[PDB]
Amino acid sequence: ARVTVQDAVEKIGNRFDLVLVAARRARQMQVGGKDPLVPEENDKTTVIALREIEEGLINNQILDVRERQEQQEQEAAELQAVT
Amino acid sequence: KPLVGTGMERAVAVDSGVTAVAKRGGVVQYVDASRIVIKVNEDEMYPGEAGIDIYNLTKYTRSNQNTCINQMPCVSLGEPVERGDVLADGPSTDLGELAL
Amino acid sequence: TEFLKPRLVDIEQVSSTHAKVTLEPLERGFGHTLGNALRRILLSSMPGCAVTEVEIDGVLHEYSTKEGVQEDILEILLNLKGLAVRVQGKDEVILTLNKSGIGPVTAADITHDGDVEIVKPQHVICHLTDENASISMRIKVQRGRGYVPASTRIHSEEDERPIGRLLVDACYSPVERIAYNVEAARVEQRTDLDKLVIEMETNGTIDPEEAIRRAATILAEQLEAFVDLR
Amino acid sequence: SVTEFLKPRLVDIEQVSSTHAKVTLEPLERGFGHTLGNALRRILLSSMPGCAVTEVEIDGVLHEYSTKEGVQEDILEILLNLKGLAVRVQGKDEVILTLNKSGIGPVTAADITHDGDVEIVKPQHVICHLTDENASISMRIKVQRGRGYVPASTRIHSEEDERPIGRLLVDACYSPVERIAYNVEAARVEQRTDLDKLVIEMETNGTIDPEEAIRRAATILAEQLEAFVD
Amino acid sequence: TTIKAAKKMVEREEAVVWDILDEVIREHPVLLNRAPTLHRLGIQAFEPVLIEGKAIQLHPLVCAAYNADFDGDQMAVHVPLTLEAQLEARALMMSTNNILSPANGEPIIVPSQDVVLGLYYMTRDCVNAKGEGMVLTGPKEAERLYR
Amino acid sequence: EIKELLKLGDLPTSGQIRLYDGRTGEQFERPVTVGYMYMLKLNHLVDDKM
RNA sequence: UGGCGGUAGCGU
Ligand SMILES: [Mg+2]
Repeated sequence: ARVTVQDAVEKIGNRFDLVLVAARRARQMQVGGKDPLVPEENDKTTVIALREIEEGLINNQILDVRERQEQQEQEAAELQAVT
Repeated sequence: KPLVGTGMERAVAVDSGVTAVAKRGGVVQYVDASRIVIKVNEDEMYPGEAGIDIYNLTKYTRSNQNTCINQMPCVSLGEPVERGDVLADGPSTDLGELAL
Repeated sequence: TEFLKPRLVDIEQVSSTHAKVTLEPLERGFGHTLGNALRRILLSSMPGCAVTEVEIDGVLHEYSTKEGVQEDILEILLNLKGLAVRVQGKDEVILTLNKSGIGPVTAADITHDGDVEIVKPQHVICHLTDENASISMRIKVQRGRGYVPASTRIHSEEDERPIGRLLVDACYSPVERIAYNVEAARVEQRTDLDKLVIEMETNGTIDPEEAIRRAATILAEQLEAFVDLR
Repeated sequence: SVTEFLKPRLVDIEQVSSTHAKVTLEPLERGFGHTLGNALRRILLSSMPGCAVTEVEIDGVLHEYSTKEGVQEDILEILLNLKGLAVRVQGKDEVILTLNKSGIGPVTAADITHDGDVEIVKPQHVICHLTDENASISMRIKVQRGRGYVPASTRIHSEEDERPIGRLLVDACYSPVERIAYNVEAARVEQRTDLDKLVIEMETNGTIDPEEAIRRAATILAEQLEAFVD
Repeated sequence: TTIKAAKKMVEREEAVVWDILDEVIREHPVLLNRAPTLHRLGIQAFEPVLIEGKAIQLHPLVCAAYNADFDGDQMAVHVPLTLEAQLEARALMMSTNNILSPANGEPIIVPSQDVVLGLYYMTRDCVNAKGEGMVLTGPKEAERLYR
Repeated sequence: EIKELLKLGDLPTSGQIRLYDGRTGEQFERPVTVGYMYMLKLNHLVDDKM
């Protein structure tokens, strides 16, 4: 359900970091076991990542901010567990 | 047969060796999908000769391009023939005419 | 507006194959529509019977030649493909043909069980050039629809394939030419009613009225899904 | 399996609007989609009963190339707007309606004198605009029950109206359908991917439900083909 | 259960393998290119769809992009696997993104041959053609009258 | 000579006839050119190329 | 389930 990504590159810019962020998001869905926020109407990871880019929910900034938050919360949970 | 031709398809077929051109005129004695027997006329036997010409056709023989090379008789039993007439057409030939 | 109902008025059987049928009365719009639909259905989905598998007495493979016949086995299969046959009752028929002596071996020489009927006895099958040579063959006739290539029949490999059982492509369609020409009809005093004339050229294995009825039944069955909808 | 034929089992209906519909039907036998779509399109377009405007008389107007004071729309525009009007009639085939209005503003379909048998699908449909309060408008519209599309040039003299004063003839769009298109896509069933899938996009004038019109056309064709069933 | 069983199922050609294949190809672009790739547009990706036959069906408009006439030319097809390659296929390999030529900026896709011919026949006007002088309310009625 | 031969065969001398579409059953607006042409089969099969 | 050269031909 995606044939033109012009509205996606206009959202991200430079047409290059969009590929990297979409690849990271698709890897998060596929091997990372993440939950696709947008509805999944029988599609695989890459187009869910592209549509999430389109809707503006995910970009580079939100992605690494969420990654840092997950890292710090899991570190806190681990240190609580060992203590 | 090609509906529109230039007229030399007969010459091309005859000069090429795909066809089975009779060497001596006569009357067909035994026609078959494999062999043709020609009983030559009274003028054309050498002394002390049977006067029987045996033409052996080539059926489904491989070519240099992995294509079929088949020979099919065109004459009928009892049909008189003369020297130079076609007896069995080869590939892409119909009644002694090139048919690509 | 109380649409009138077309009826099959008369059938003109000029020859054993060529036929002309007339349908009337018909309204202005319905004529071309019915003509086109009937033409397509008759040309495509008309059932028939055809020869598929053959077995020669002493032929190992269809790329060979048999002594005494002036035609190759491939030519024999091609001639068998054009055979016209009607079964009237079962799906599988086995026919045996045995001939001896010099002469044109035709479809009339094929032994008939009586239920099976040959439409064209004049159809020549082969030619025996030598008197001592004899030809014995067994052919299989099956009822089907449309065109079935030999490769599709080969796909059934449950019983493997005995050597010498040659396979021939099946042309189950009994019709070869279909045309229609609607024209003006004189019924009552209305000048708008039209008569549809359908000219068909078949192989003689099917009746015109039966073919028309089958096509109409198929169209009605297809439109039954349209009628109900959701 | 000769009598057996494939039938669409996945009827899908999408309602883009109240009058626009898209019907997807599959699987269908090869070549059946094209003939079914053509027959349905022709029957829907040319052979559907319906009520539509036939002619209209306007006081003070004698010809198409005329003009009236107080209305910015030309007489041709008035005729086209009357053509766009859709009326549902059940009491009888031919009905005379009277529309009289004076003032400033849009004169829409809600201003027509309403009878019990007649019905207006779209009251908001604007017939014309009156730009002068002193000017008044008064038409006597004629609505008749007919079939298909009847151009005004067909009845320009065959009607034999003998030229009553102000009787302007208008085109009659009896068929409720406004636009019908049918496409055939490829569809796969098991290993066979040569099946036909029929997509029909059709719009109506709002008088009847699109699927109701499709059902009516299917019933019309089935009743036409009644004499040759079984 | 194992890779060998999957291999056997594939060589047996069941219907489940066809359904699995159909699911796989759903949005997996494949790259098509010509042997004499001269300019940048020589190779482009497409969203493939399962068809019968033994030949690759190609879009008519993009043919002028490939400079490949349907007279026996052969296309070569490659299949990306990794997610980065698939996103490259969807973002830059795509033909939809390639609309302007990189040499002069003019559009690369351009209607040609029968297409434009049809449009010509749809726009030429006669004088005494049937229906002259009629007045219609919209294109829908025009289509109704024509059909 | 071609026109005379066509006249002998009772076919139209213009060489173009009126074809009817089989897909929809309509009639083509303009006459089309039909006739018997000799066509060959090149040794460029598809099964041995894929 | 073994490919390395050479020769000729084919499509751009
Ligand atoms: Mg080329």
